Amino acid sequence: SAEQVEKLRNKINNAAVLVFAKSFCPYCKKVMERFNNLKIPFGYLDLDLKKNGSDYQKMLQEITGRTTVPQVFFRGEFIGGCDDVMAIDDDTIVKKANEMKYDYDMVIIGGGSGGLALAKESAKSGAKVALLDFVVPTPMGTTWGLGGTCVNVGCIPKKLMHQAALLNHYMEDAKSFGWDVDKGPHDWVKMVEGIQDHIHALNFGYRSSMMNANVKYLNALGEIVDPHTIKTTNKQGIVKNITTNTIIVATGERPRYPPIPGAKEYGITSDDLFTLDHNPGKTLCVGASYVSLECAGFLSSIGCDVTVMVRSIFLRGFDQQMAGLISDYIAKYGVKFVRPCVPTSVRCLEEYDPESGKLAIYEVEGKHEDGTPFKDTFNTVLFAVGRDPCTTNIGLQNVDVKTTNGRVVVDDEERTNVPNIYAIGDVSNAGYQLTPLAIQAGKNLARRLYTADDCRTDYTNVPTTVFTPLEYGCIGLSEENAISKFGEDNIEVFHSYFQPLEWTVPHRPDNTCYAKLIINKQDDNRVVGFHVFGPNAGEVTQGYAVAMHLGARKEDFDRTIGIHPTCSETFTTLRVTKSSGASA
Ligand SMILES: Cc1cc2nc3c(=O)[nH]c(=O)nc-3n(C[C@H](O)[C@H](O)[C@H](O)COP(=O)(O)OP(=O)(O)OC[C@H]3O[C@@H](n4cnc5c(N)ncnc54)[C@H](O)[C@@H]3O)c2cc1C
Ligand SMILES: [Au+]
Repeated sequence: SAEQVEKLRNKINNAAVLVFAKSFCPYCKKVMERFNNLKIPFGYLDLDLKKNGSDYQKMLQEITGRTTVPQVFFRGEFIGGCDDVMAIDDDTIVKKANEMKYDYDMVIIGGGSGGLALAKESAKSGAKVALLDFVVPTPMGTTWGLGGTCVNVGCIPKKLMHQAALLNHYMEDAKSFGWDVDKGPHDWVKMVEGIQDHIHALNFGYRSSMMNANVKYLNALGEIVDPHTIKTTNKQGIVKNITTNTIIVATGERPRYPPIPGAKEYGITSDDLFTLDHNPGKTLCVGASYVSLECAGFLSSIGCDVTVMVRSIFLRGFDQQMAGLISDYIAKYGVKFVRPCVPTSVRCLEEYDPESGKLAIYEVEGKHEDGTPFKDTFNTVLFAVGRDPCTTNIGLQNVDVKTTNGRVVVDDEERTNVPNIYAIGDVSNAGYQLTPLAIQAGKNLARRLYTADDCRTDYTNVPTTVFTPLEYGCIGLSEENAISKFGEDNIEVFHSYFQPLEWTVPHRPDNTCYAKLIINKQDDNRVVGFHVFGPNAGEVTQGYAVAMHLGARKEDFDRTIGIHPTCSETFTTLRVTKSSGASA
């Protein structure tokens, strides 16, 4: 109440056409059917499916002065109950439900994972919405279609290359299983065509979706001029201001290059790798982030001579034991590491020649800490250091939207310091930079803006997985972080090394695959961390995220019967602790 009433007023006004409803109520039917008949796009909320739905009933009477539902609004103007909507003509209602002020209800800057999702979901609940997306090309020249980082230049192409890499070992395994296989060379270009086919079908599918939902896809660069107007600047060079009630920033990030001679003019990044014409050849990856080690990982298994140059430690921010095991493995099966090193120069000794099939060579220099010098020669330098949020150049200075470390600061409804400017997915200072989280952020905001719902998105207990040659999934805290957060005295860690059955016949190292649970003994042996290293870590791990949201404890895993034979059953049977010292 009081504070709550005003929160609902604010949603009603900033919505479009909006019907408060109930399942078992007859009249709400009538109104909605009429709105469908006149192509009037709206967005309902069934108070019956809420359980704080009572508050709403009473809150709405504060606002409108009417007792029952249905209760209709046209962008903040109360239109009335059922008998009120019917007294307005077939022509003049359609007119009334379009009175706008602004060109759009929502303009979305960026058509990535989050933008696209926010966009489709808001149009479903009646908003007139514009989606800006423009891919500023890479220093090298590269560009892609609609869909964002994941679709074009991340998750999708990344996991496909990985699968190509995983098959390499699967074929070596198949001889143990009785198959006579020789297997031949790997043609890089044939892979990249079928990858780039799939990305093109997704480019198309997303463009199609926006079109079928009445989202105006504008292929142009957005920039804020003030809280209700953005400046669009298109492929040609044109300019064109458009107005809007709500602005959503959703511009993602881009690869960071370090500040050294040759970085931009001779290196490449993830943006370029997935669309490369030729074999990358003898390749060097600079950085120990997830992008670097995944890329390194699948290039090596594809045949390439990979070297990874690490500044200090691997996967800063992930559990350092597990990072250890990721690197160790990667290293056992071919990836050469150079550590600690940062590169200092990139210089071009030779040219690439399509006339007539033969790769460029670059001399890279580095300081080997103490330091001896580093100097070696590669065909590809791949910078996989970090990624920078896309917040310079969008006019954030004009509205003074607050930032930190470059990320747009936001509250728990994804809103900035200026109350009609929201930000979602990677640019925000909420959460891990992941696609499903960009998506859900946006799906839920759509429902708050244009159905007046209170559903917020939960940024705790987020699962993640790194697709290294052997995969690492994790939820919750690292061991170090749980330790330092809850105290050494209050955490027990359960662990076990094990072997998938699928590896016993092919004689691949035993006790490499590994599982640990982090336990906060003080809070009823709550699971506060989950870590798995092995094949299909992503699958193994997804389901335990739900159990964690429901507050799983150790006894909750042990009462669960396992599935056999599976890698994931090991979590139902864990006994050895780290404090015991017993071998795992
Ligand atoms: C190599 C790699 C692998 C990854 N793998 C995974 C994975 O396996 N799983 C996972 O969950 N996540 C993964 N991620 C993260 C995931 O890709 C991102 O979390 C997700 O793409 C973010 O979506 P977004 O909508 O916030 O940003 P983006 O998808 O990047 O959306 C931003 C879009 O806006 C455009 N844009 C920027 N500025 C403007 C402007 N001013 N006007 C108009 N348009 C603009 C950009 O060109 C881009 O198309 C990976 C990322 C990388 C780099
Ligand atoms: Au396993």
